[PDB]
Amino acid sequence: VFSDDAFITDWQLANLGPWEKVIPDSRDRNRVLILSNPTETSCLVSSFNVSSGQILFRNVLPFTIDEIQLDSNAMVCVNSSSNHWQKYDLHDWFLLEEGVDNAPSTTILPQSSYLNDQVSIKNNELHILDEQSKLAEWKLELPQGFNKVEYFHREDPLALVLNVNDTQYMGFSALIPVWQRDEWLTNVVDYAVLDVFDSSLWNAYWL
Amino acid sequence: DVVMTQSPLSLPVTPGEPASISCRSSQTLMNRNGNNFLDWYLQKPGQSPQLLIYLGSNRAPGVPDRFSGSGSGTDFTLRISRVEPEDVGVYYCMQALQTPSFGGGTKVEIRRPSVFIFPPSDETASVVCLLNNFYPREAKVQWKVDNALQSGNSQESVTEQDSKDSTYSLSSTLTLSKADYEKHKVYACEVTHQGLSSPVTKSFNRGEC
Amino acid sequence: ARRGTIKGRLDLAASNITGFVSTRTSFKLYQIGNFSTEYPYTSTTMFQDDEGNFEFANLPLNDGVNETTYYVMYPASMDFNLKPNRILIEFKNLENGTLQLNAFKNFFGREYFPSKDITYPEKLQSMKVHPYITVELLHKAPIRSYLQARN
Amino acid sequence: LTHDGFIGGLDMVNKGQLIWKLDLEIDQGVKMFWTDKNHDELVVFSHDGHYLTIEVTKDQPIIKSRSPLSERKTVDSVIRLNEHDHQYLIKFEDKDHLLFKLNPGKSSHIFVTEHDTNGIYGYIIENDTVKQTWKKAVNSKEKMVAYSKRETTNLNTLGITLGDKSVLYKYLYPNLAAYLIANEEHHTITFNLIDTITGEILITQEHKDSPDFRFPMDIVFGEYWVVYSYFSSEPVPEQKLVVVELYESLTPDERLSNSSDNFSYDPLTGHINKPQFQTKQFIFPEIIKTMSISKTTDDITTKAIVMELENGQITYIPKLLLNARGKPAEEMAKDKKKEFMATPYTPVIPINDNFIITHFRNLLPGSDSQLISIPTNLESTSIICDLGLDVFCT
Amino acid sequence: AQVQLQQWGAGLLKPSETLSLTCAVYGGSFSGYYWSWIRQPPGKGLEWIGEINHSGSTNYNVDTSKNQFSLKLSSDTAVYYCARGLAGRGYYGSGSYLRWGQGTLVTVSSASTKGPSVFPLGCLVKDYFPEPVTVSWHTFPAVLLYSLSSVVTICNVNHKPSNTKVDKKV
Amino acid sequence: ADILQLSYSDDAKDAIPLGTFEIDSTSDGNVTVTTVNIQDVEVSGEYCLNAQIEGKLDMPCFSYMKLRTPLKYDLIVDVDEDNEVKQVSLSYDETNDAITATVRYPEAGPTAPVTKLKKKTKTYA
Ligand SMILES: *[C@@H]1O[C@H](CO)[C@@H](O)[C@H](O)[C@H]1NC(C)=O
Ligand SMILES: *[C@@H]1O[C@H](CO)[C@@H](O)[C@H](O)[C@H]1NC(C)=O
Ligand SMILES: *[C@@H]1O[C@H](CO)[C@@H](O)[C@H](O)[C@H]1NC(C)=O
Ligand SMILES: *[C@@H]1O[C@H](CO)[C@@H](O)[C@H](O)[C@H]1NC(C)=O
Ligand SMILES: *[C@@H]1O[C@H](CO)[C@@H](O)[C@H](O)[C@H]1NC(C)=O
Repeated sequence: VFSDDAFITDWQLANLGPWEKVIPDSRDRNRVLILSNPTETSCLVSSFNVSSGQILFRNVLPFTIDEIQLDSNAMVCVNSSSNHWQKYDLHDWFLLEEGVDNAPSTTILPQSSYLNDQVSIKNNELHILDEQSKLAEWKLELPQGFNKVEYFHREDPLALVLNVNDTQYMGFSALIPVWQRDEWLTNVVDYAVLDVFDSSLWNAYWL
Repeated sequence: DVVMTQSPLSLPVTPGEPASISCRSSQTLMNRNGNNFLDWYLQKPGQSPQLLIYLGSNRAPGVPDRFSGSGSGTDFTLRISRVEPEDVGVYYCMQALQTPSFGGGTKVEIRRPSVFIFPPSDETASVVCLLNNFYPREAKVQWKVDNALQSGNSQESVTEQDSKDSTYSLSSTLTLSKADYEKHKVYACEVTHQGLSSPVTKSFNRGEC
Repeated sequence: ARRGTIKGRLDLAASNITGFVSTRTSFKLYQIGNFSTEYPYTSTTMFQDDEGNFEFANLPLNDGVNETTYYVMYPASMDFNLKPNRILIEFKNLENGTLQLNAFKNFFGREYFPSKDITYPEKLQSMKVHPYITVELLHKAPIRSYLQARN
Repeated sequence: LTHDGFIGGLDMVNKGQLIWKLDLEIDQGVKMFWTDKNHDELVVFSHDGHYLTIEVTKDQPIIKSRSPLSERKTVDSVIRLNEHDHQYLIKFEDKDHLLFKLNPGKSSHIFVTEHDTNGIYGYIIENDTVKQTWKKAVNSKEKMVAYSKRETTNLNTLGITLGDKSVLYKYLYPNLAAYLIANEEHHTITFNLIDTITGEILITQEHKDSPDFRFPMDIVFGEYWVVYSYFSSEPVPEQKLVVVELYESLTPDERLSNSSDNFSYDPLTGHINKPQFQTKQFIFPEIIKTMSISKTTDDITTKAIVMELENGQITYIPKLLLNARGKPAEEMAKDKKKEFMATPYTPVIPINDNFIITHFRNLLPGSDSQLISIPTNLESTSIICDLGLDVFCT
Repeated sequence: AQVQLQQWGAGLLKPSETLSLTCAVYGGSFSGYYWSWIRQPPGKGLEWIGEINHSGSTNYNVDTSKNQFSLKLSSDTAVYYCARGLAGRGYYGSGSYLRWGQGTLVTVSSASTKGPSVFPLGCLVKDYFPEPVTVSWHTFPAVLLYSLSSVVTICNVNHKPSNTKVDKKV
Repeated sequence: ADILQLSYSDDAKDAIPLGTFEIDSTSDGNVTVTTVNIQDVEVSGEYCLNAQIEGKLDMPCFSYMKLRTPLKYDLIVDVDEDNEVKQVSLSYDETNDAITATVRYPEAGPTAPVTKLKKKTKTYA
């Protein structure tokens, strides 16, 4: 009874929240890990194919974003009150190690610095520069809104992600637009339902 | 460290015509990539500032097409193609290379007269003369009581121009002690003003209050 | 004090099932017998390798002459059907000094301990725990089959 | 209405294409209501105290009005009062109540009931003022965990009928609420069925089977029955459901009260009839995060208690399976008195993969989520949606 | 304009004590921008950079709480504004401050607060301390104690620092 | 031992006393309430009640009712396993023609059964 209308009637939308950190993946280079949706007790760690949409998996980790850092990759997460720590593999959410005494190490996730390296924006327009011999290949007109450049990969699978409006993300590749995502719907508080629907006697006999 | 100079300190311009403001810096603002790191700000009167141009040549979201910027190195220029009475307020530069300064303060003043007088309150006494909706911006307010002047305790307050008609408004207040005040019968606020022709006086006795 | 470590391994080896996601299977432990901590211990782990090893660690333990502690494991998944589906695990402090671990094979909806008046009652099947506890898929229906087939 | 200021319209068919989106500037939304029966305008309350009036059109809507409340404080919650009087009761954090009469939308006492983790309070609205009426506050070590009201339901049949054609006259009194008190220092869970106009308790029922209090607890209130869920260790360490059913009298043919001819009952005196009840408990494998009951145009089909688990999977079971007055299926045989198609007791409820909605969907629904049910025509079918981090409908 | 900043702080300070102000964000992406404080002293000027980062990288001419999204400042009379700036460079920031805060007023004076009395005529206000008083259902600059008058062309005078709520008709 | 004071209040003015009861621990594990004194006064209208046991018990408003002077109510005190007055409620019982006091215990719940380990399936099959 299900297989006819398995996916036809079900209506599921995936919301990842406003992205806080985008970490590249050492293997399968067109893949990233997104830390998003902070709160007082947990955050949402997801994996994301960057040349498409197609969220791969999501997990609600019970650590704040500032407690989640790389190794010295392996994504060490360390509580601060106690020293309960968990090392989780990238590219598969395997609990590589668990412990209570000491964390192995951490490195602070670096800031972008995408200016002075690869980007210059002057005439309401975005130019991608080589580091040296700045011939300014792959220029693109800016969108209407523009906040920042979330992610940028310069090697062969070129991918670029722009945080265009406050909650919208646009993804380009070598530049043509490839995908577009919106997380305006991250938390629904209340609802209301709107319905849509259609729209002497002898003279009656004759008509 | 870096010092920013704005050329016109006040620039009244009629609506419809182009306007321009210039900005100069001691050091160079030319980044290695080609980012300029100069911003242009507008503060409406009694408001938080707004962003107009945000990396030396770009244009911020939610801004008209009228505004534009240009320049490089040590010189920069903002230009409004068409001026409208909404575009009134203070205009500021900013440099973002090292420790921003906000050097500026240009004061576009696009103004290149109803008379009211209100009675004293129930308690001291305070008479207020209101010059409302006057364009010329230039008035002196004086008082007359039993043909005798009263200059002291003459406190004035002038509001900034409107966004639609850009006509100034002001008020003047004479406060006297009740014992001092009631000794005299007939008061009058007298105004010499540019928009009208001959100075005008509005008078009240005790009357209703 | 001393703490105990349950090892285990869901196989996923005899079958060709290798395209799984590894976030849709979660094992849980709970504590049932003679705890004194003001709250029973409770934990939730995940896989460690492609082979499917899972492991608990730093589990509390009662200490005495022969005092035992009982945990219950809830192997669960959103893709497969796992065979035992609840496992009773016993830690015993032997008087020699070594720590004795035993496993069993319960299933959902039976009491764990007998009623204290039945003489020589039916006992749960012992399960081999020396290398690791071996949770296994159902032989007949490895997949969960949410979708009823029409016609 | 999202958690930030954002209204949007989702097409319930066509896989949720976005018809229109409006961006407010409220910086948090707290509640949303239709202003009148005409279903043309919305009123939206903000966290900081503003209220907005929005005109819903076929095209992109327009925010026709924004204005502050009388008192600019942070808003905790809003209750819709009687439809025609266009009143709202606004509870500010710092626990201050404001009666609000917005616009025409272009003794007849009114009673309200508020609940906190400290207890159930109740209020009376008289002469456009609010007055505290009673209080049921918990002790220092107790903490109320679950609370539910009696949803209004269309009345189809007045009594459940037995084999040998006798009828039990199910208990139908509208002003009831149910709640759970979780007590440490005895490790007990108490169920109470309060009469909300006066404040009588009328039922207490305590469980001492080492409840956990760290795993989610919930209650739902039907037409004439209550079902609540909690975790427990003693019989087996497994999720547990408990169902109580309320009848006017347990003798097979009796209206001990509910004189229906001309009596014109007065509930505020306390003259009403009091219930009798029958209760059962069932064991469930998986931890139930939250619960709801489905709705239809006429409430004929079975109520289909619908549950959201910890995994995010959603499963419903019909109310016929959760049968009080059940027997172990040995005493159901050749028991002429029982019912038509009398279901047996069957305490252990196994999970059925056919009823698991979200067949293969992940559906991470967040920590704060709502299960809602929308009626439709074609009365066999009802729509259920899960709102939260992930929005889903079926 | 959904990502907008809300302020708390103090109105009256005597000389030589610290001034505590607190912004709070109500939008996405707390990590990716530099959040700066700016002063406007009366006297036609602005100057400050009090930059911050999500991983605390203070850059003075500014405490951080990543738990609740509220940077905090503890240091003359002025108006104080939050900000939010582009973060192109690594540890420096790049200005371009959009989404300013509503702005708080801080008066460093010796005397004490005084509530506003109302004397209708339009509506007039006698000596009150500190600034500002907001008339509601036209408003001239205050004149130095401070007195404010308002024209009718009715007088719900509100004063938060003294908590004065007065209603009057012209 | 303990004395419970019952008093209806006009919702602004003051608590007008309406009676007193005593809660004796008669058996080891069964408390009993006896009516030491009830005060007959003319009452009518919507009032909110009050309960106090001096020392450790004060309910300011346990119920709100429309009283009429031939009071015909049962004061139901509600206790727990370790005997202590937990919640007081007042109900309408038709045939009292006075106020009498009753104790109510929490009526322990179902504890539904589960499949058991059978007997001596060791040497017989
Ligand atoms: C990501 O998307 C690209 C293009 O659709 C595809 O080639 C690649 O295989 C995807 N990644 C994974 C892990 O499937
Ligand atoms: C770290 O452990 C403590 C233990 O009480 C807990 O309160 C805290 O929430 C944990 N940290 C996080 C980020 O949850
Ligand atoms: C951000 O705002 C712009 C202008 O209102 C609008 O296009 C949209 O809301 C966002 N931008 C894009 C490209 O969608
Ligand atoms: C727990 O301890 C008590 C006393 O030591 C004992 O009687 C009881 O049997 C123990 N529990 C179990 C499940 O054996
Ligand atoms: C001594 O320890 C061994 C394992 O090292 C164990 O097999 C044996 O049972 C212990 N002795 C006794 C008496 O149990």
